[PDB]
Amino acid sequence: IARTFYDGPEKNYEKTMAILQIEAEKAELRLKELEVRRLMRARGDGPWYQYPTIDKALIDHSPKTTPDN
Amino acid sequence: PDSWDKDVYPEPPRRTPAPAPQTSLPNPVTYLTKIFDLLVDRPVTLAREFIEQQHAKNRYYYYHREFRRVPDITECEEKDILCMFEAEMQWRRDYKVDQEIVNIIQERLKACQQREGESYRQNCAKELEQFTQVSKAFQDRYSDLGAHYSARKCLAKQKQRMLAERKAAKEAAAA
Ligand SMILES: CCCCCCCCCCCCCCCCC[C@@H](O)O[C@H](CO[C@H](O)CCCCCCCCCCCCCCC)COP(=O)(O)OCC[N+](C)(C)C
Repeated sequence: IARTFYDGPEKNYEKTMAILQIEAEKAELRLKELEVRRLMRARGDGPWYQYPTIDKALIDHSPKTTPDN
Repeated sequence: PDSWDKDVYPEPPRRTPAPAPQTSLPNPVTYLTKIFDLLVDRPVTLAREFIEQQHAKNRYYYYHREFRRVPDITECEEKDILCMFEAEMQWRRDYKVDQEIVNIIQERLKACQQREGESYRQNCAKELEQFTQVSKAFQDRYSDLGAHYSARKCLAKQKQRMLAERKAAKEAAAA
């Protein structure tokens, strides 16, 4: 029965080790992402949460019919 | 027989007396024993002889599995899942081996109580004391862990006990 239907314990053991590593990495990545989102939303210095401002390319820098703009 | 270790499963030298008949009457037990022997024990023995003749022709063996010693839960850092996994598997195997040790000691105790007859209260004191020592140790290690036990909870229990013992010894030294 053991020869025909199953494997040794080392296979399940090391598959479990691989599964555990994947899951623990995913967990720490999730926590880190939550912290990064908190900081990027509070500070606005990150690539995320960039709210539009006015394009400076719309300003007209030509003499404006009076000297003081 | 020699199949099992007589050091783990010991028994006394098995003193039995010799028959000292006191009457001319025939003992029906011995006649019944001869009848039983020559009607039951000889055919069974022959059948077993044939069975073992067929067994010897095809002889194959199996091997007890040996497990290395990996680092335990004390030398795993807090979030290292692989060290924790191997330590927890090792702790579980050790828990199973300790259960079997207590089982062996209990088997000794029971065999002694049965064997010693009317004198079990005095003749099985060493077996009882041995069980008491083993039971105390096993209780300290695993009792009150609950279901969902783990090596970390066993370590926390040990550390609590060690703190209490250290503080007791320290205040005894001030006495
Ligand atoms: C010797 C006589 C006395 C003792 C009898 C022993 C009893 C054993 C027979 C009972 C059958 C066992 C039930 C099947 C469960 C096993 C399912 C699965 O685990 O088996 C797979 C293997 O497949 C097997 O073939 C299972 C198929 C069994 C299907 C049963 C169907 C029987 C129906 C009977 C119909 C008969 C004719 C009908 C006439 C109308 C494993 O997949 P695999 O990927 O390998 O895993 C890797 C393991 N390796 C490395 C060892 C290869």
